[PDB]
Amino acid sequence: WSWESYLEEQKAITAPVSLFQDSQAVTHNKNGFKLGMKLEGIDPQHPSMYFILTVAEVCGYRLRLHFDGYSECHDFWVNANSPDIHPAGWFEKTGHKLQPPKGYFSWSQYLRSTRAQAAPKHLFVSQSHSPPPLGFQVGMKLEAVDRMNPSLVCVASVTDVVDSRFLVHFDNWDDTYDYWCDPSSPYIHPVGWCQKQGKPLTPPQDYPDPDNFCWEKYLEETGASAVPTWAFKVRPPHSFLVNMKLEAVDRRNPALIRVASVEDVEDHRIKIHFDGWSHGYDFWIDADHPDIHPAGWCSKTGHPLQPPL
Repeated sequence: WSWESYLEEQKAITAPVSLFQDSQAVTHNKNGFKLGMKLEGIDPQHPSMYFILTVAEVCGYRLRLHFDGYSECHDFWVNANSPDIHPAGWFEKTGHKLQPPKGYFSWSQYLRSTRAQAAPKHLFVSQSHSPPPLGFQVGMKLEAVDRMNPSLVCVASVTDVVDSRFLVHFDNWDDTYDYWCDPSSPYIHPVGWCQKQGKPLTPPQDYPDPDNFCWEKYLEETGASAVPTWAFKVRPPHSFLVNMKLEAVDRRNPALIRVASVEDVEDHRIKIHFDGWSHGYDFWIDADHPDIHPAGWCSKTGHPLQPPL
């Protein structure tokens, strides 16, 4: 099987590499991560939590990470150029909390009990050594769209700042709805944007008297400031067109990567259809999501590609 034969027998074309983010299109970097190496990283199920993780499998420009002390079912795949992992000893130099390995923390003491080797700092694109997001200070409040319930634009707080990205938290909720983004993010808005727009604003979960919610009183009673309206930047809609073909990680199994087509489009989203497969599997994904790549990515990085059904 080949792209050239398949694009030839199907009369289609691939999304131009220029439609992609550099992080998604980059194929010439070596995955320097080795088996058994220990790093720190965010639980994807809770983007505000930091765990001790161990490389359990490498495949091309991707690695499978294990949750030290917990089950192997919680394992997940990231790219080598992932910004959601950090070098051992990072959580402490930067003021983040680590969740110890089940049953437990000191790294030097851990790397001696485990006889492991920590992944060399130089592998990591993110060590909070870079310029922060402008206008987004921790504790500042904003209005954010719940990506899990898009119609819900809720009262949110900036809870984390790593390098170029901040973490949007939904007040009074846990962090399952929390998400990492940058100023340009299409899903974030400045205080008073909902009222300015006519849309309702979802008060914090169980905010006493959801009927008298007041950004002025709330900001004042929480001791918080609002991210300045000048901080929010515009993200140009992608140039992805329908029928274009790419490679996209399979959701029902993160380990695989498939031949896929742009089913439908928005300004900032993309419908991925897996070729030869049913359409009931099609999914909306963010055009900037790290799990979509140009045709030739899998081949150029040494990751197996799933041909159409």
